[PDB]
Amino acid sequence: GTSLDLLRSLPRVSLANLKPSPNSRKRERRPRDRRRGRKCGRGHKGERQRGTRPRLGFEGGQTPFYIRIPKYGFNEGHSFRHQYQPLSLRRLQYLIDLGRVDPTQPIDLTQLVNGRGVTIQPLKRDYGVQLVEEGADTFQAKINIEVQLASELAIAAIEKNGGVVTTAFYDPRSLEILCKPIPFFLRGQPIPKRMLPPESLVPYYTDAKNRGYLADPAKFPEARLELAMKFGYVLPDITKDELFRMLSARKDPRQIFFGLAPGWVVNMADKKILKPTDENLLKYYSS
Amino acid sequence: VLVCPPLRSRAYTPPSDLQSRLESHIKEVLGSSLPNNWQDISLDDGHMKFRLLAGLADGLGHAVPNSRLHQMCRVRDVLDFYNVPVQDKSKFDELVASNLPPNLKISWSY
Amino acid sequence: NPGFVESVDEYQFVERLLPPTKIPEPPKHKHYPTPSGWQPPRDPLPSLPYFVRRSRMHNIPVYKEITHGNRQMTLIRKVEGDIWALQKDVEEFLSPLLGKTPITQVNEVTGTLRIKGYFDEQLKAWLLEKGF
Amino acid sequence: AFVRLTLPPPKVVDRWNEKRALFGVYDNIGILGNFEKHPKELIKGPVWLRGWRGNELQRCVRKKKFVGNRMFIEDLHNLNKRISYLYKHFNRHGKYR
Amino acid sequence: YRAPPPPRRRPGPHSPDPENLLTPRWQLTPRYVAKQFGRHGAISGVPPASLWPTPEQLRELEAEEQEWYPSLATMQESLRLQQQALE
Amino acid sequence: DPVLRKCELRIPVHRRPVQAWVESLRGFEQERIGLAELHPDVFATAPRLDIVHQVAIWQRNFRRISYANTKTRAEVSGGGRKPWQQKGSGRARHGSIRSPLWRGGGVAHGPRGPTSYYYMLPMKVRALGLKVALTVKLMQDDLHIVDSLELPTADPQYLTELAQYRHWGSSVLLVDLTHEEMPKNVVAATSGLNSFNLIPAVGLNVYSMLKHQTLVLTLPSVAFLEDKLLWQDSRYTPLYPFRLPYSDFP
Ligand SMILES: [Mg+2]
Ligand SMILES: [Mg+2]
Ligand SMILES: [Mg+2]
Ligand SMILES: [Mg+2]
Ligand SMILES: [Mg+2]
Ligand SMILES: [Mg+2]
Ligand SMILES: [Mg+2]
Repeated sequence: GTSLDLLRSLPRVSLANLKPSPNSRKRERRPRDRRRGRKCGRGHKGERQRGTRPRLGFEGGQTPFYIRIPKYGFNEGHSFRHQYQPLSLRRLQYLIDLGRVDPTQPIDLTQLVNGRGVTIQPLKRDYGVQLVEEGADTFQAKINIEVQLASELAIAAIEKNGGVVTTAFYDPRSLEILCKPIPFFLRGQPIPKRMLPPESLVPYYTDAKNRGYLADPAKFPEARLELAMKFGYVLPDITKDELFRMLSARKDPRQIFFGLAPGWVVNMADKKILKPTDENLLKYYSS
Repeated sequence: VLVCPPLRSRAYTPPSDLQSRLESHIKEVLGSSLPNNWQDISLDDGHMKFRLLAGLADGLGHAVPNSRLHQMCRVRDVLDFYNVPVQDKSKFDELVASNLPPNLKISWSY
Repeated sequence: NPGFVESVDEYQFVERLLPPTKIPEPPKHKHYPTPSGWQPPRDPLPSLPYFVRRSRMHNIPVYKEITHGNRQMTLIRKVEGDIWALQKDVEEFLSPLLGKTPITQVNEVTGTLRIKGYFDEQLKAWLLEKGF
Repeated sequence: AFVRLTLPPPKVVDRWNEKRALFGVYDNIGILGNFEKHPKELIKGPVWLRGWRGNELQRCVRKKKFVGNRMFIEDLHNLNKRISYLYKHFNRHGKYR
Repeated sequence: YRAPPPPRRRPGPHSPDPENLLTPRWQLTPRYVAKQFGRHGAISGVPPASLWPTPEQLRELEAEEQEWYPSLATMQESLRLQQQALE
Repeated sequence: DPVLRKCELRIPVHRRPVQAWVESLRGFEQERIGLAELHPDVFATAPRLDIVHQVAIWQRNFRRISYANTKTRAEVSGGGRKPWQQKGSGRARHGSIRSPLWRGGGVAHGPRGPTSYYYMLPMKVRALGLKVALTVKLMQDDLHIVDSLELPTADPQYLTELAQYRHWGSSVLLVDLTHEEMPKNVVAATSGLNSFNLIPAVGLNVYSMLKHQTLVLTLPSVAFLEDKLLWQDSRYTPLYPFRLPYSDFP
């Protein structure tokens, strides 16, 4: 270009000609001149000038401000609280629009992370992704999304457009493998079973209205219809829809990945899957 | 026994008959007898550009610099590029031959 | 008897788990703009001297920025061509709304244009019409 | 003061020796080599500070971690004292609190 | 000058000699053995049967699971009693 | 037969590819034998010399380790006993004959231990530096594109004479696709010549190009560099270290 044309005329670029970007660096002030020498910015003789003033929060000897306020349990149990990285429907639709999520295939935490739709940190107590009601109106997509937590209104958007929404619990060990599958296969260890939710979460994931994976299949129809009446839409017939098998697809409660059973081993180098023939191990894994 | 040819000069003066050479070269390259609006013809075709520019370089003795190769979109650009002269005389050489006043004397130590 | 049995039929389920290292090219849609709001660059390309390229995520490179906690600015980043023409066009576009010529900076080396205040929504649509 | 009464010998540097000519090659081994090796792996230096940087107190503790059990008695004693001096400086002294 | 050949990470499976006393201990644990299989598959040489837990190892995992992770029915049964007590 | 090369990847419609004169080292007068089309986003990026500065300094500092060291006042041998009483002698007060104020004492604030200057710039930043350096050589007519490095004879004299005939700079950097396949004739000639330094494709660096006046690139190496650098843009952020298996990455 025109700017590129100027470079042609100018002398050859070399190691001598190198220059830092304007104002990128600062002058480092040293103590050798009158303004910055002598007392060297430390004032007169005293404790702060000897370099030995007290610690932070020390207010001269009176009871400090931070120690004189009652202890309260704002942050108690913080390290064991459950975190769900929320997902809104604007982000979901936006991701589907740009081809970073495949709506035709079933959706799960692995395919959200693969398309960089969501960022998950298992080490920071993340237990999955919670769907959020923001963006329901703009949502006009039919997709089978699995998310650990769901909401009433978020369910309506998925169902109204003719989609399947399910909620499943992944324990801390299961979640790490789900977000990051490949390395687990590199470790060489067999795939583990997925533990059931602890007592606190048992009511939620067994509840029909929450679309829990362990919930009774028979009660789903009624729960969907009641929600359909509430939000003023007519239930679509998924069975008639051509992709009924895909939408209806649901992984086993003890499965981390749809198509892989617990106890198998994946050999990427040889492009093979190894399954144990031992009866004892099969008993344990089948459980 | 590869013998290096004598070094060539890097100064080029446009020939007066440059137009005759260019029009003849275009006719030879494509054999269309110089269709009207010949200058407007683009050099998008890779083979076309190579045959034209390379042929002119052999005869004229100057070749388009790689930096200026991309901007030779049309024949007119190629024609303009050859027209401008190229001088190897350093700015000092101009001073030496500038016929400076007698009180000014210059001696070259290099 | 071997302790393991190997089956290659099910290995396809692991190819599904492999993630991509590239941002997929957006899929063609019948009707634009998409429900989210995304609209692809217009065809044919604009004939203006300056071209504003899209980000690797296929979005218009207009960002709200802030410094010192109260200096609100909006910056165009992937500008190409003659940036000065873009400044003049933006100055005319934003002057009637504010009632004054906006204060702007042109970073020729970085190829960016900076505008005081937040005008992300207005500029995004304005750039959309031109087809950049 | 006093200054030399003769010029020191000329210092001649050969800028086209093998080490200088090939300086920098393979610095992009990772991005151009399918990220097989990180460029930090090409640094030649002490085991405890290959591909790492820190202040002296951190440097002192890091030297101990890697070769604390293979050090001489006097060197280890001096290192321990050097750590304790730095700890009280960086954690109890200085202009800012 | 011609530069030296580009630096390369050693390919193939890697097995240290257990005799050497300076060989890092973590490079000798059974966990490190499985890593070799995953990286290079069969060419590692790891007995594929060894990857799965051994019967004594299997009892270790099974014993722990019962202790800390109860069955679905037990969780539901206890929850009902707690509600009854609160009710 | 004009040797014509075109970009294998998709160029942006608005941008127009840059072009170069393919050359052959086989003959003295074989100046031009083919034409090439170089991807604009690699060989025509905006000219910015701060990035060249950023990478050039990086190629200097991260490797750096300094071994300068000075003993402190505690590590200096002796100096345990107090030289003399505070008062009664008419001399200043000292607590050790090894202090910073004493000849033979320990240095006050000197270099301590080995120091490291290790830092890495972002992946895109260093890749961008390579793109910038490539254009600078091209525009300044310092980059010559060659099909293959084959030479008629291994004699070093031929290579030096050829450079003067073709007006190349004194120092020439030669880049081949892979170290193993490089012709034997070039290997002998370049090794004997200090200024002509031969490196493989993967070893390209900004500092080398800045030190060397002209740069000779083989056609396959240009394609190799074009793919590597242009991958850096249009890519996601790594979920993993890249060396691990990826769906679409070699
Ligand atoms: Mg300082
Ligand atoms: Mg008191
Ligand atoms: Mg997070
Ligand atoms: Mg002492
Ligand atoms: Mg004493
Ligand atoms: Mg004392
Ligand atoms: Mg001393």
